[PDB]
Amino acid sequence: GPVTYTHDDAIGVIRMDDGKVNVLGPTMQQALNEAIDAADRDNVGALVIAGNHRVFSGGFDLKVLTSGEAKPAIDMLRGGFELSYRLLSYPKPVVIACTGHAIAMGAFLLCSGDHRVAAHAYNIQANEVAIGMTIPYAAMEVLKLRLTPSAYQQAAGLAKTFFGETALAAGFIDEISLPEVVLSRAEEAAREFAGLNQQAHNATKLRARAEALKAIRAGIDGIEAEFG
Amino acid sequence: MSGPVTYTHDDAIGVIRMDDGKVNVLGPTMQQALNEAIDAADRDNVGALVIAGNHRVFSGGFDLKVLTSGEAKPAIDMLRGGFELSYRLLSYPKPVVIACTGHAIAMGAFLLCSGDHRVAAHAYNIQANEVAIGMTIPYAAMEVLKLRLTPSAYQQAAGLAKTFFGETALAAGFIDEISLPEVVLSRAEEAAREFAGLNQQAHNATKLRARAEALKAIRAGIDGIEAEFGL
Amino acid sequence: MSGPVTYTHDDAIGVIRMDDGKVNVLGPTMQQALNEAIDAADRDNVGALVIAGNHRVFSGGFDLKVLTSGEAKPAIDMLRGGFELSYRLLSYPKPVVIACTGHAIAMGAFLLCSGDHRVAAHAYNIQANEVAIGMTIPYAAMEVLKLRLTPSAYQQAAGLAKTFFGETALAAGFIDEISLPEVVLSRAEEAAREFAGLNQQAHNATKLRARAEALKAIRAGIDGIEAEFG
Repeated sequence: GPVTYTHDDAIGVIRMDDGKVNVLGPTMQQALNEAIDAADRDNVGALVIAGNHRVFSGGFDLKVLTSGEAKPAIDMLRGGFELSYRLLSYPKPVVIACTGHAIAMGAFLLCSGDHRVAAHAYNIQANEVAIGMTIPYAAMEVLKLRLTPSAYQQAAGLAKTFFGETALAAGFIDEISLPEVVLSRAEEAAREFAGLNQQAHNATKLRARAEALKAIRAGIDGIEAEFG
Repeated sequence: MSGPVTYTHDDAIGVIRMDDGKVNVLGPTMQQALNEAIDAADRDNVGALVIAGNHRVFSGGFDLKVLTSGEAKPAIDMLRGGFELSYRLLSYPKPVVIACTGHAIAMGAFLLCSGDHRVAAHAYNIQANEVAIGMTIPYAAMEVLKLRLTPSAYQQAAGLAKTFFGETALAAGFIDEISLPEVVLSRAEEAAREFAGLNQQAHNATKLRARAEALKAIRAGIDGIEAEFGL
Repeated sequence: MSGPVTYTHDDAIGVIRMDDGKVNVLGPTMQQALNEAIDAADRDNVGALVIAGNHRVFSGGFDLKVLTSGEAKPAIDMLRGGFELSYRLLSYPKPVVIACTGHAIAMGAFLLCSGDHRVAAHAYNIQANEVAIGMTIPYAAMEVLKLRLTPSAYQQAAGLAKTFFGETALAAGFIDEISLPEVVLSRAEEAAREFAGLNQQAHNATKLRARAEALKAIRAGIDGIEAEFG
């Protein structure tokens, strides 16, 4: 499978590896939702999402997006932004182990966790405008939730690439570690966050995100308009 | 036994220094003394106002015993008066400088974020610790944090009870300036004397345009204090 | 003598340079010359647009003589035309690069905040000095400031007339890149050429999604300009 799920009495860990660049297509999206389903059933104290040794995620399957029937593309875009909503509204602390580059939907997923760890050399970019695509509204709201006002303008309108210290200052990540310890740090942070009071964490995080979550929902409902 | 606030002033600034001999808890006595000191600064028509803590802390926040035990009315009245003070400082017609002379925890941090310019030292921990101790951050406090913190720091400070100090507190938007611990107070007074040179009328008008929506949301949070306890 | 604005272009970018021989006040002449220069860039359909100041400033802001004395109409018309320029640049369908070639004060700073990418040098003061000289920042300008500054920088820039320079201006959101003074303009041109390589239709659509709410509020501030004078 393209997703591995492991857990203990404290945390759950969901690791993406399709042997390539972790495209968020239907297979990968289904595997992720099934993994989060398990962590829901297992009632983990916190949850880690990690990529592979090559990338965090290169984003949506560009073949689906650029050719063929609109319905597969619509469903891929919807399921991807629904995952973001699911993570941004997750009742447990969510830690992202950005184990490689995070591009476009990979970057929006990166911005869907409570704490995000990457290494200095990992490029983070919403490259839509550079490849001829308009960033969907649901994606804009996720970016607006995390980036500084000025980084938001450059990331979206200019397809700007961030890495390490500039990604940290921009609000794309929360912590920098060495590449070989990105995952262990994320697991370690997840354990710390599992020690927070779960009920107060969920109530407070939803207070910090309620308006953004509603706008993300309207963006998901309006996905068809993004195709015309 | 004497009051927990010292007020001094000259022809330019007023200085309000909290010291209850402990951690400057923001209980009924401290709130009353603070409001009385600000009343004095209003009457004296100071050009700017400094709020400072003591040797140990800026403020450790509300009295946790009142919050976790007993009748809701003492708890409700304490939270309301605390967030009312934040409203008062955030809408003060003169520039307000915070001399963060120690750690600022929970309501200590929300008060910290209620002044126009905030000076702290490298080792002073700044944290809204509510989530770590089983409390949901009130709406009035959420609005204060959102007014000043960067988007990502707001998320971590509130949802993860993250602790900030010095350069990371500066980067987060919890403070505006770092000084050595022994010059935090003199630096804050210096800034206050500079800010008193601003045009007061334009300062008040402009700061209120910069805060109108947040203040209204802070007012709504103060009115809904009962909802934070379950009515 | 000459006009206060120079417009030149090639097949990729256009460059607009402000130089009234002083501090580039955004009075009626400069504003008209600016709008005419942007009109030319529109006709030429440039891929990206550079706005630059002179060797002394980016711009010192509005004409204070117009603002502080005489009939209200010249002042109102000046304020409106200045914020209309910010609206025009913030909603420009091409990438706009600001070559901040000197200090940028008050409306100069608000204009600086109207481009997509902002290049300055370390020594250049960026400041909305309104409160220090007795003026309330108009609503339209606050919306421009709020679009770009971090929440805390916003509070200090507006309420405290805080001055920003280099790394502090960069961290605040007043600029996006720092260059040595003699390369501010050429670096801005280089960046503008890169940005012309973006997909124009996606850049315009995406930037308007990032700004729609602020632009609506800037329009309301422009409609309410008379209320700023009473």
